[PDB]
Amino acid sequence: GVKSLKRRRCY
Amino acid sequence: SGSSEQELAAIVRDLGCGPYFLGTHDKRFPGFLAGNKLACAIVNTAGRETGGVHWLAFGWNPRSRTCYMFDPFGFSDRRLKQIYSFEYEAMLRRSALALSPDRCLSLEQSTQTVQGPDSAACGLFCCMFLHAFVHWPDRPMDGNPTMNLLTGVPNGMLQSPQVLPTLRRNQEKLYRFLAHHSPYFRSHRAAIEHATAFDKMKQL
Ligand SMILES: *C(=N)CNC(=O)CNC(=O)[C@@H](NC(=O)Cc1cc(Cl)cc(Cl)c1)[C@@H](C)O
Repeated sequence: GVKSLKRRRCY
Repeated sequence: SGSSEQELAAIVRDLGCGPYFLGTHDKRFPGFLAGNKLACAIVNTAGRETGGVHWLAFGWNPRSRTCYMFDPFGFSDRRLKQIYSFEYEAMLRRSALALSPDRCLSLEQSTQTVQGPDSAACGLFCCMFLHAFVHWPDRPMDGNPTMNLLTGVPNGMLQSPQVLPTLRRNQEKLYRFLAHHSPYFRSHRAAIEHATAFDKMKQL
């Protein structure tokens, strides 16, 4: 499959 | 030119996504708000008024509080905004506020293209990622029986000759997978294959 990037987003 | 919303809705159902599917939308898709369940959508970069431009897939895994964003081209948010005038910050805000206790979510997205630069199969690769998403929502981007069939290559290499044969093979395997699991695809195959062609943008 595809390589991926995981980012944390707080609101 | 490409895939219509009716076409994609029928394929998504054929792939076993139906119970979790939120439908097809333009850039004003609200997000995952209804409840903290396994969910997905197919979203266009443009508003309905333009007629549509590019297809994207969004998944929500409640177990990890992850929003998966699949662009067949694996562009970055900055690059989706430059090229397609598309941003989905408000969507991630409405979702994290309505579904997560800590007001935080994890945003997981591809860094690699599976699609050729001239191809019109974006809607179709999106159906395929959603098949991988609904069966393996913990590991959907790679390492599962559906996404293992495709070869992701770095996004920065998208308009290079060395990767064209890898991306063409990916398009051939996209059709083989779909013909295998989707009666809608089988019945409309000649019209779909022609309209989503690997070299379709060069033949408008
Ligand atoms: C992919 N690489 C090629 N591009 C496309 O397949 C894009 N196709 C579309 O947008 C279709 N449009 C519609 O189905 C109408 C529509 C537009 C918007 Cl913004 C949202 C929704 Cl839900 C539907 C195609 C027929 O042009």
